[PDB]
Amino acid sequence: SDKYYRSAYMNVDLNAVASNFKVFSTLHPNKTVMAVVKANAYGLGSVKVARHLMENGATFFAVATLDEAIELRMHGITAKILVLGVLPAKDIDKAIQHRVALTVPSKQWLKEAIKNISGEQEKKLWLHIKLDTGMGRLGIKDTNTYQEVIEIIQQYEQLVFEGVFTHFTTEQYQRFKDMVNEAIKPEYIHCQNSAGSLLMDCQFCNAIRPGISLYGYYPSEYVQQKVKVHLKPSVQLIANVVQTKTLPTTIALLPIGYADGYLRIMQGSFVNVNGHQCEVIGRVCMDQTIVKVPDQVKAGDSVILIDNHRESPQSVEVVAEKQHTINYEVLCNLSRRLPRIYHDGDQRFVTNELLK
Amino acid sequence: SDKYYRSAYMNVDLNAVASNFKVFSTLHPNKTVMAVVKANAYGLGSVKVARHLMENGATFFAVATLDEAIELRMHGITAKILVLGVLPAKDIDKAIQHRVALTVPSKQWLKEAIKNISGEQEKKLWLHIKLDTGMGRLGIKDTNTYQEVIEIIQQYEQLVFEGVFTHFDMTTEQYQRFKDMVNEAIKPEYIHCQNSAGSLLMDCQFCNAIRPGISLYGYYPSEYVQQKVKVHLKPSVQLIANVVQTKTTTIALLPIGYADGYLRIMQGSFVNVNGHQCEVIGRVCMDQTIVKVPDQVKAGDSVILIDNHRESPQSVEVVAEKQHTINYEVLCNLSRRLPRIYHDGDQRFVTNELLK
Ligand SMILES: *Cc1c(COP(=O)(O)O)cnc(C)c1O
Ligand SMILES: *Cc1c(COP(=O)(O)O)cnc(C)c1O
Repeated sequence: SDKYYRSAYMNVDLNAVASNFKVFSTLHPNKTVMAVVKANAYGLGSVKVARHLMENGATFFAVATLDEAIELRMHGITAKILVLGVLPAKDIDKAIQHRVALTVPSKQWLKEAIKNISGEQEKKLWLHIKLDTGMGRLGIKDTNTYQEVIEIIQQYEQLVFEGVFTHFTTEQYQRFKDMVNEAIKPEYIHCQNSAGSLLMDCQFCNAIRPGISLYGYYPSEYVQQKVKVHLKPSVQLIANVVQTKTLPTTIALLPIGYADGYLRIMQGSFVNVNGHQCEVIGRVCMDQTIVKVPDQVKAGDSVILIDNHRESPQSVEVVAEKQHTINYEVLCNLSRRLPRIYHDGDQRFVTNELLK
Repeated sequence: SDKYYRSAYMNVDLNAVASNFKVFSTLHPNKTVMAVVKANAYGLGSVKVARHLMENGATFFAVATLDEAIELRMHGITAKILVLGVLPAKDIDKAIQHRVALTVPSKQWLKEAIKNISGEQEKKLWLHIKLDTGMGRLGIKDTNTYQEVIEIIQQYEQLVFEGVFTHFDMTTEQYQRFKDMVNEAIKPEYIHCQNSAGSLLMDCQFCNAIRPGISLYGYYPSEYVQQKVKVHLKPSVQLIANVVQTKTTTIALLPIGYADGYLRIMQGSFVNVNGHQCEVIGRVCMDQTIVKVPDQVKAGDSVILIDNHRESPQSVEVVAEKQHTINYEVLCNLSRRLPRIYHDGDQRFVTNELLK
């Protein structure tokens, strides 16, 4: 769709994303798969990912913020959408207006949300209650308070107790069941992320929340080792040589740098130039990376910096190890400046945020 | 202008940027100040920054890529624009069509570019030749090739040899090398070698344009430059979030995380919660950050993560030290998900990429 004018880009394999989504629905054929497309689908492009997943049966998405929900709605996503973070109470009408479900983290928040609803928006307010079941970050910890909140919701016909959830293990899961069994059960009961949806069946819940594994990565090497399914990595990060120089070794200049999310710490990494592992030398610049190459490498040759294979020296996890971080952040680092080139069979289309 | 629905954002002070720009033109009254707004003006937002700079006399911008240049043209920018990186030769008509000047890094590139020009685009191709004066990076290192490239340009009425440039005891040799190469051929209209450091520290009688980048935004390229200069620079960026929930030692939850550019390494940093220095504890998550806070801290309290002062424990340089990187990268890391709230006098307007 969009044009692009620099030879540096991500390939995003939508067939891989659909195939990983199908792993989850195949393994839990009686659960709603709430696809987590927060943070711009972990760097891949939430609008195009969410649209593709809807074309592959997805009916419920989760995002981190209301902006992320609205962005989906504005681009024709009609699926159910849950915001996982805490909406500012003043913005309540906007969530009601765009048919966006919200997370209830506390009784205080719910009381404030109610006070901010005017008569202007009159559609249902869909609510999922977040229980803190030990972990200790966002959510309601006491059963009594859980009951109070349900009672407040039932007071208002505009408010819907659509769901209840938590986030992680065995003891915590038991705590979740104990809290939830102390009250009427809502339509959606969910506690599993990617790891949970791969490791545990959890028959008590009727919906799951796979995030990173939809895009083809395990949340940890333990999960990768423990669970004997196959995920398809969806991302390649590619750049073409723009100039070669001899300075007894040839070097190649790539039009990509830390402003694209190829961080300075990548210096000393190896990248893939037509089959050859080539070291990244000298400082990674804002817009340029230098690679030590064999003498036959010329301007126009493609370089794989991130490859769509788990067992690869350019894999996301190896990139994460170089960055002293986790695969999640490597992907989130990839910046707006990179066109995303979506592959769906032999169909190819491009998002380029700079020309929107 | 734009609305936003999460209490995390950047304040961008356009008055500070205009003031820093004025520092450069005051230091160099006889030089064109080619304001570098590449990489979305180092995270500030290239459109809003370039528009503001044009309103304050700026007539020439430099960007990294043609996409960045067309982005400016699409938003009313009429100034000259130079692309500093290497355009794919097949896209040459697009640069010509949009009156964007291009960098010549090599003879080979130039011949490829000329081949791709359509008989039907007949506006000028404005060219700046990049010289490699000792860095062994982008551009022409040999005087004979430089002359050969000029002579090729002279053969085509459609092409203009508009400029020649390079990029920097180390730098004394390079400067002499630049003067020597340029003196061996006809001089073009624009001669330029100085970045922010070069512009703050050197005269360069020979050049007639400068290319300040990071210092336009209020940051020194190094402590050494900060110490040696007699000017003041005004930092232009704050990074702010509000507490969304507190839990009892009181902890505070912030709606910002590593997907926003506040990377996992920020764990153990201190932030400013209404005047109190407070430690980032536990893991920094994709969308959420946990801070140890005084008992009096409540939902809604504002927190400075990056402050607009050089001598602050939340300064961009301190943040860079925590990230084991440089100030440039800290800025570049700040993701599309954060609204930019522009300040210009008492005027305030918001850019929110997700709702664009
Ligand atoms: C991010 C998130 C998920 C998804 O986690 P992954 O490890 O990426 O699968 C699930 N639930 C909540 C509440 C989240 O915030
Ligand atoms: C980025 C850049 C500059 C400006 O560098 P700063 O240190 O940010 O001033 C100057 N010239 C070229 C070619 C650049 O790429």
